[PDB]
Amino acid sequence: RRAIQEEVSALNDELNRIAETTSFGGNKLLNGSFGSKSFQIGADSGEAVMLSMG
Amino acid sequence: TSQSRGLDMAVKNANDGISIAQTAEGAMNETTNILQRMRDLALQSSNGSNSSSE
Repeated sequence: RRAIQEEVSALNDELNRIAETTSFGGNKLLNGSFGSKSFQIGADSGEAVMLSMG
Repeated sequence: TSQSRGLDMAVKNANDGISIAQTAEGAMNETTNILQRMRDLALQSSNGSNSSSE
């Protein structure tokens, strides 16, 4: 059980690293710092769409 | 004769007025191009993909 816990703990540390290090040109995504951002897909002002990923 | 000299003069003056309008409007032609360009950058900046540095 302890031997399995070693793998589980190592994989748990992996999930944390995945969230912390995943980035899009330096902009972190999965660590929760992205919050909500609006992507502008219109030919005039105020036609954006909000993306949120916790 | 006085009217004829005045009218021959008058088309010269109206040519000067046309020329000033042409010079002014040609200047605004590049102004319109500039404003359209800054609208491209303004629309691009509103995208959520951009970080602070962009």
